[PDB]
Amino acid sequence: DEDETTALVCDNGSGLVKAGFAGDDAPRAVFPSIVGRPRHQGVMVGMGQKDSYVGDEAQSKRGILTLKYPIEHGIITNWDDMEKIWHHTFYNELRVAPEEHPTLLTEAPLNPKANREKMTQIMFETFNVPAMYVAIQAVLSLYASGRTTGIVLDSGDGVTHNVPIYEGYALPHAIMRLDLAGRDLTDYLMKILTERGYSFVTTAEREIVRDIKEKLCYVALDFENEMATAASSSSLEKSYELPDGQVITIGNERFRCPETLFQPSFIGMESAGIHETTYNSIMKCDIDIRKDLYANNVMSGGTTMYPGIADRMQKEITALAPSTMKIKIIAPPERKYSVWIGGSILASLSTFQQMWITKQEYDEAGPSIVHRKCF
Amino acid sequence: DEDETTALVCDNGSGLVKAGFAGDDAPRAVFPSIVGRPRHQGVMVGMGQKDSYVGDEAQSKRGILTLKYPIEHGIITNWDDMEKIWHHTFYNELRVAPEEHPTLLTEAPLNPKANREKMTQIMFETFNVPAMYVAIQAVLSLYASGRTTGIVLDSGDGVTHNVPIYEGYALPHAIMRLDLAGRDLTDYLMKILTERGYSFVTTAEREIVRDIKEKLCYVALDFENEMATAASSSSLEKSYELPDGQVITIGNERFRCPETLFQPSFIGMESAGIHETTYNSIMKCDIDIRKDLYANNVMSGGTTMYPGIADRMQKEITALAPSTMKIKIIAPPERKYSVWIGGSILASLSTFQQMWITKQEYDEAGPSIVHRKCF
Amino acid sequence: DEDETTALVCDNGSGLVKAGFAGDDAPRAVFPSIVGRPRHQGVMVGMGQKDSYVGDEAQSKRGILTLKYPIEHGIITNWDDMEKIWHHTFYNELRVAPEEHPTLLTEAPLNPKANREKMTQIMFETFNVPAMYVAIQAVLSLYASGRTTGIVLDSGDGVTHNVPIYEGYALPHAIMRLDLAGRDLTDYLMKILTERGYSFVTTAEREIVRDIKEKLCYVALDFENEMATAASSSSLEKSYELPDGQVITIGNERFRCPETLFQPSFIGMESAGIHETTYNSIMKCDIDIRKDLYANNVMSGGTTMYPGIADRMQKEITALAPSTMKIKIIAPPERKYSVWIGGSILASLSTFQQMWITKQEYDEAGPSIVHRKCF
Amino acid sequence: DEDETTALVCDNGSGLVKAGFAGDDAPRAVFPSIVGRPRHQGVMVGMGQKDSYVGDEAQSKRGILTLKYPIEHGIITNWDDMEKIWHHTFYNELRVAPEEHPTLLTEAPLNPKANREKMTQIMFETFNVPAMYVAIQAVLSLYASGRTTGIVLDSGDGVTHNVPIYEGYALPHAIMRLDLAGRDLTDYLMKILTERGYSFVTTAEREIVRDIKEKLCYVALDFENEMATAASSSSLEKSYELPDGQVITIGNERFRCPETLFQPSFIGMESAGIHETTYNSIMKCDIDIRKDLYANNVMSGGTTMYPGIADRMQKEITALAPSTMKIKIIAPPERKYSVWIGGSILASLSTFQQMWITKQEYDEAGPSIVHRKCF
Amino acid sequence: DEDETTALVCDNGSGLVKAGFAGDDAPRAVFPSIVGRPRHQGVMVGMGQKDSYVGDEAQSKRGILTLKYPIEHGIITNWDDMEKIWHHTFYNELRVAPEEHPTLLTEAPLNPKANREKMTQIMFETFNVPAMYVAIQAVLSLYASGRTTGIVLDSGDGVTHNVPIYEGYALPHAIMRLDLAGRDLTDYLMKILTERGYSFVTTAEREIVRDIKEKLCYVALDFENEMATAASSSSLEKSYELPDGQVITIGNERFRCPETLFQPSFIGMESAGIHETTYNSIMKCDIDIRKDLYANNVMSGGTTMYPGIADRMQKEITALAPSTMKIKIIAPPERKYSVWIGGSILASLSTFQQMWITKQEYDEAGPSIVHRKCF
Ligand SMILES: Nc1ncnc2c1ncn2[C@@H]1O[C@H](COP(=O)(O)OP(=O)(O)O)[C@@H](O)[C@H]1O
Ligand SMILES: Nc1ncnc2c1ncn2[C@@H]1O[C@H](COP(=O)(O)OP(=O)(O)O)[C@@H](O)[C@H]1O
Ligand SMILES: Nc1ncnc2c1ncn2[C@@H]1O[C@H](COP(=O)(O)OP(=O)(O)O)[C@@H](O)[C@H]1O
Ligand SMILES: Nc1ncnc2c1ncn2[C@@H]1O[C@H](COP(=O)(O)OP(=O)(O)O)[C@@H](O)[C@H]1O
Ligand SMILES: Nc1ncnc2c1ncn2[C@@H]1O[C@H](COP(=O)(O)OP(=O)(O)O)[C@@H](O)[C@H]1O
Ligand SMILES: [Mg+2]
Ligand SMILES: [Mg+2]
Ligand SMILES: [Mg+2]
Ligand SMILES: [Mg+2]
Ligand SMILES: [Mg+2]
Repeated sequence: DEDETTALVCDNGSGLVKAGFAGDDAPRAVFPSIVGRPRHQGVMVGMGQKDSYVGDEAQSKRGILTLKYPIEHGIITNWDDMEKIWHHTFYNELRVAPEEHPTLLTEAPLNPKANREKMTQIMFETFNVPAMYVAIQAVLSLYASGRTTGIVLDSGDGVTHNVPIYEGYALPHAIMRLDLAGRDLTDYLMKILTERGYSFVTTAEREIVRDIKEKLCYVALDFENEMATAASSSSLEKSYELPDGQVITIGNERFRCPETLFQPSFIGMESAGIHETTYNSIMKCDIDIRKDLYANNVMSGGTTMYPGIADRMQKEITALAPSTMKIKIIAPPERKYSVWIGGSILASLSTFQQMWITKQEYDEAGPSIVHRKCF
Repeated sequence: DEDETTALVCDNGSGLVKAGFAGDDAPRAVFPSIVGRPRHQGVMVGMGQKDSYVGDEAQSKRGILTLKYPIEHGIITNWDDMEKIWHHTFYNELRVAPEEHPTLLTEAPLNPKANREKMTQIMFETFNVPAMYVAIQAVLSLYASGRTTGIVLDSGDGVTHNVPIYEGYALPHAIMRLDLAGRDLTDYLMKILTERGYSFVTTAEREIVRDIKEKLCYVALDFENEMATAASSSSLEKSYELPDGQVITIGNERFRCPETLFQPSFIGMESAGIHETTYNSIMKCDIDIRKDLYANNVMSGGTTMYPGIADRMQKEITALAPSTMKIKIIAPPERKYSVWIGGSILASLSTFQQMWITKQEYDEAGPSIVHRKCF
Repeated sequence: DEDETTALVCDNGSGLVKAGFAGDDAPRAVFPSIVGRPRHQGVMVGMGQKDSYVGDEAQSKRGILTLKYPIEHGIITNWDDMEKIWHHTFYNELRVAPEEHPTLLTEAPLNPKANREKMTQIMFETFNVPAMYVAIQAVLSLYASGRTTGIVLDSGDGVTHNVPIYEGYALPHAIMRLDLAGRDLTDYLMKILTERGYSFVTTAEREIVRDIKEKLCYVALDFENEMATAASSSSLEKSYELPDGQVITIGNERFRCPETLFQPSFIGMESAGIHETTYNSIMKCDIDIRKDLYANNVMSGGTTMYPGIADRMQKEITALAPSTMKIKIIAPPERKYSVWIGGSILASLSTFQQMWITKQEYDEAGPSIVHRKCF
Repeated sequence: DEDETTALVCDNGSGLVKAGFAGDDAPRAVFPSIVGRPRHQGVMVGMGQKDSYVGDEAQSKRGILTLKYPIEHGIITNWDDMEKIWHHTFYNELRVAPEEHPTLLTEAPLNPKANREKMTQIMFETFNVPAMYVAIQAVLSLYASGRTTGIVLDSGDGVTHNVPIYEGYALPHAIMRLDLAGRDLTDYLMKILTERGYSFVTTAEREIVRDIKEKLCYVALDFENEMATAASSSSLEKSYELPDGQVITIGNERFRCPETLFQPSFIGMESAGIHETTYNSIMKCDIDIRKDLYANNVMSGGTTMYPGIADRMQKEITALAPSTMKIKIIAPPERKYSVWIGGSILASLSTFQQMWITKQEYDEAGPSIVHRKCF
Repeated sequence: DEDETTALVCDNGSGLVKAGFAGDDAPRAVFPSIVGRPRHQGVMVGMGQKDSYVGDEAQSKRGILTLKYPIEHGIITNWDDMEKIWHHTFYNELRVAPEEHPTLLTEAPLNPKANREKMTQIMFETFNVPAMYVAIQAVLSLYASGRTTGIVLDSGDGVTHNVPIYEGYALPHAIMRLDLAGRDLTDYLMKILTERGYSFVTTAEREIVRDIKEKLCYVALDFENEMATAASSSSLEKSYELPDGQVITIGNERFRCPETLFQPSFIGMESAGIHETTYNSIMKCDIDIRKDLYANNVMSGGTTMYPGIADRMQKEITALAPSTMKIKIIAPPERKYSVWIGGSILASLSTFQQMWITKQEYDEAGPSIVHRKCF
């Protein structure tokens, strides 16, 4: 802390929560965010008569308690129950009071106005923040790696982004709030397993099936060929183990799951497509300036990690876009941390002290002000 | 038969088997499907030294022989032993060879892939089907009553469906394979009887307790009030008789049994709820097109018959769904026969001859093909 | 005999012996089985210096020689001395060698294992049986009258049975080896006579008092009333004559003697009761299947003949068992012959030739084998 | 007693009664529970003209008086006559009035509702309990040994349990009220002795044959091999002595008796099987959480003591359950006392004072309330 | 007498009569019971012209008057003539009127019903008994010596008993009315004397020969050896004197006479045997309870006194009965008085006043009532 407090940073992405102090490599503490209640009554009293919350222990005990995601698609529907997640985050992982160290809140772009004003009140009023700013998901990634120019994609468990940013300026013509996420992607996985005869349907049950994809999955550069080849032989079949109960085998569904990200045709919505999506945003920008963006494409966030993301993405973007154009995915191994890390850099980079807002100003001004001055 | 054979239809639901010829009102022969063996040895020889199978006679003699359901949750685990059920159905009830008259097989949606390919081989190879198609449970109901547009629910002894179908098209976003059934519902009944001091636990024993619910049961429009009122007085108590052994009385447990269908909270799983379930499927459809579905809701199948199913279902759907919306259950007195009857209409409706598959094509193509072209 | 020998059948019940050839109405020769020695020495030599055995002549000469029952409660304690009974039976009544014509042995169920294995050796080794099978008392009755389904009671001079048999199968949950018999019943008679001032105590003496009951006795539908009414007047008193010595009169003890069969309370053991006993066996059967047994109750054997057995048995079974249930005693006038006759039917009913066992197989296998394959 | 009374605990299992004060090692007084009347009249008057009850002295004098078990399968059919057992227990063994020291009642789970409400009235009204709670058999075991997590089996003389409990919570999906017990197991023993030629049939007679098994019996890890080996030689035969009358020898039936517990196939019911039974309960639990239960299996109660219970149980559970899974029986030498001891811990563990119920509350509320708040 | 009369007790065994007042050591007056008439006419008149009766004087004058035993085997055949015996007993030995002091009648168990009802009338009507009870021979012995538990044998001049009694209760399964007595035993003596050339045959003649056995006799532990040894030498021969007429010598027949009691093989009836008899009664009792009876065997009555009764009885009971069992004869030197003395104790032991019956009750009720309430 010293004479002047460090900059506390909190990710609050959608399902995964990242927290910590001023610009520091890797977040101080990471844990999934859930806060449900136990399914039914237990005979014992006073030994286990206490609620399981905020992942971690609650996360470990999946079977007894149903887990609920407080926020969907980067939108907080739960609100009040969610606040405890921050409550747990501040005391424990950080073990610091909200009023002392300034914290950077992170909010997904193009979401209801209410979420940002109300979020401020919860943190600002209940926690009397010493200094705070509602951050934008896509911008922070740029601060980290990828220099200061390019297009960033941060598909997550609830929300995905594709915002074009040139130099110190970013054009708002094609932000692209696609209704896709690793979470719902997981659901598709649950439905397809029926193919293998496995059935999963519950909050904890979903948790177990979730990650299976992380461990097992291929983007497949030529997709079409993959189904015809994988179906032909075991090759990519391999195996995985399901906790105690059984041993599951991820047939050729192992590579088809990732495609919905690329073309929701399988899921059922033709609204967007990753190779088709990244392209539209870049087109709705100055025709003269796109070269800097084509070669500055950087993928950071969830699903980005997915095995071979850059590979399929790379070939497709080239197909639709004109030749003689240099296109790169600049996908870093440290990706997925852009939101917290990049944000941390901005927070404790001094000379940027004025942008942060605190007590007094907000009290004299309407909740609209906190939302104002943000972009 | 004539110059060209009629269309033989076979339900093969899960526990109840329906069979017959081309689109004919009501199925030709109905009987429960079981095929277990006698519990122990009998001294007599040659007079009773023959196995009791395929319900009917086997069904009548419940005490001496344990009955097993060859398929659970619309999933065939037994496979080979089950085939005799069809064997008995073909010779006796229909008394027609499998090679001559074309038959429509019925299969529950979102089940293991293996069931459909393997089922084909058994019927296709062992019976050399002249023509056949693996049907879908939910679709056939629409063909019968309810016009050509709406949402159908066919809760059965093993599997339940809630698939939204608009016009000649159906959206696959929320089929809903709930893990509920009249059968397991029966088990709950067996456990609650302990309340009255009655104990039942065996295949035949379950059979007797099974149907008791059919004879005695109320959905209860306001449930909460029912326990408080029914417990207060005898009113709904009435009575029932148990074969020779005693006379049982279905206390206030008479109306509580049906609720688990509505809210498995009592059974112990919070995954689904009828009023909550039907709603989710409709929501996961085009926001603009839902009105046709709200007013075209039709319930056909087991448990649907349950006294007052439409009543409780009706009021609850209206509560969660927005006002000014017209919702109906279009529950027909002939329901439960949609699978066979509706199917029969499709089978012998001509101009649909090409969809049916037969010998030669399958032999030249992999078992995958029979599974293919189906949806 | 012809090219292939007929089926010789031997009852060997407990005190009464029945023998004969293949399924023939009524047994070839009947006589009580005893084989004791003369009480003391006679002066004459060579004219009467020969032992009196195997009833008949020995039976006629009761005073000079004490008679012993080789088997008690269907259990052979004497063993070796008993074999002569068969010896006499084979040569004389049947006048056929044991090695030629195949014979069916009869054994009481739930008795020591030794009796059946040892019995085989005596007949199998000493007599080299051409073919034989150790039969079960209760089963044979079913073959005769009573169809193929029901419960049979064969109370005898040593052993009684109550085995429930459904169709070609019989459940072993409640065979019921009650420790009751007409013989010991006789003893009760001897003790009660003291009431009338008559004293009997010896093997021959017991023989005379035995049968008296057969000639004089009433089951009494309302028992309680009988003692109060019979004591009031002579009515049922009537009379009987005792060979030469005196003329006895069977007071009201005439109807009380049969009750001990129904309730050994008088004899002194509360273990079983006929009305209470038949009921327990049926209850320990499938709850669903009991109706066939209630209406198929058939009494065959000793004491069954007793005057009015069906009458008292009839009303009582109805009292404890639930109403609306049809119960019958199906007591045939030819009863008591079920063991031999029914058995004879099974023996010479062909197509049942494989079950019979003979020389060679037993020699190569242990005595346990003869016991095995039996049930 | 002091200023505040200690916690009196009463087992009331089914045949064996345990009683005592607040959480104390081993129960204060143990004795079997029976309360029958003498078989017949004795000439002497005023010296022995007094009834023999509540085991102990009554138990010692088995021949003269028939003993009846007031409760079967954890179900009280006798009710009123049974109350004296508690009457004897309170005065004598404890020698304390029911109104002063609070007592914990023990009731078998999944039994008629009436037993728990009526039991309360008898103790609550007739004894005006200062404080009481109707306990659950399975839960208490957990409190003692086995930590706070696992699956417990407490097979007894009338009722058996297999309830899965995780942490301070227990799932009710598979409690498993198997219709098995040490008592009925004894009956099987009585029927098989006929093999050795020994006959037993009466309340006292049963008592003598009962315990014989305790003294002589083997679970047999490979069963099949045991019959083939034991029959081959005397080895396991050994010997036992029957009071005065004779000396019995427990042939190879010594190890077969325990199997019916494992597979009632011998008894005649295929409803359950120990290795098959423990498995089903664990399966009907969260798929993710079962590891804690597999390694936390603890057997406490009757028949559990049976020689080698853990051995056979151990290998079989491992066979059907998937590999790589750690399974233990955590069978303690002090087992069988879990019901009383574990219960005593809960009773006198303070901070659990509110759960106990007393006078006033029950009087103002219906008997349903005492049943309510229990689980 | 005082304000309330003492309890008069009358043995009336069979040949010997015992009489007296309330529980007093040793009977007040003892004398054999006979009442015959003089053989022929005497010339003298008025000096000896009076009948000789009721033993004593009549007994002294054996030659002139033939003596008749009014009762045989504990059965009164004479009836009317016998009453004078009581007539003489009441006036003379007791010198008290029958109406004043209450008296206890003694009756042998398992005798004709008539003897007990008719006996009541004679005493009750002719004597108007102030209070009376028909006692049982065997029970009274227990009251005296031998505690309250055991088996008693009271072989007498006409009747013998072997009734097992446990605690205040006695089981009726094997009372054992053996047809043996010291009297008939005497006859055997008369016949064997022919061996020595002595002839005796008349009522008085029998009296003289009777007692000779009392004075001279050995039970002989090894019997067989005794004939072989005694015949070898004079040893046991010794001598006796016959009144005036001659001096007889009891050769080796001295020890053989007692054996018939043990085995009537010599007399001619194989019905019973002392060592074999005591054993059967104990066996026909609860198998579990026999130990108390084996060690509580007590012999009281006639022939019991016989020299060495306990010796032979002791070794033999041990031979047939299983080892490790403690058996005793608890034969008291005061035995033979159990019937009167033991009875007297019961009579004047107060609190047992209700059992006694008197005038009024019997008059209003049938003679059957006096017989009723007795056991
Ligand atoms: N290495 C990985 N492989 C596959 N999927 C991943 C991987 N890492 C994260 N994910 C998925 O990314 C989603 C969350 O992404 P992310 O954007 O990083 O979190 P947040 O939005 O909370 O900041 C989840 O559905 C998760 O399963
Ligand atoms: N009229 C009825 N009332 C209550 N339950 C019924 C009724 N008819 C059928 N059921 C229940 O419905 C289930 C089988 O339903 P169904 O779907 O019609 O058969 P299937 O799946 O074999 O085609 C059973 O559990 C049965 O008990
Ligand atoms: N007609 C009858 N009336 C009374 N008792 C009879 C009659 N017939 C046979 N009994 C009795 O039945 C007993 C023998 O019965 P049974 O079973 O027929 O013979 P077994 O066991 O030798 O085959 C005897 O005690 C006999 O006295
Ligand atoms: N050590 C033992 N060996 C074999 N059986 C035993 C042993 N201990 C108890 N049993 C049996 O367990 C049964 C009673 O068990 P338990 O559950 O402990 O009593 P309760 O149900 O009354 O609490 C009886 O059938 C008894 O014979
Ligand atoms: N001391 C004795 N020695 C041998 N025999 C005796 C003795 N005392 C009595 N007896 C015989 O016992 C018989 C009468 O026995 P008891 O039972 O005592 O008399 P009661 O039946 O009249 O009561 C007579 O035959 C008598 O001779
Ligand atoms: Mg993110
Ligand atoms: Mg169906
Ligand atoms: Mg018979
Ligand atoms: Mg217990
Ligand atoms: Mg006497």
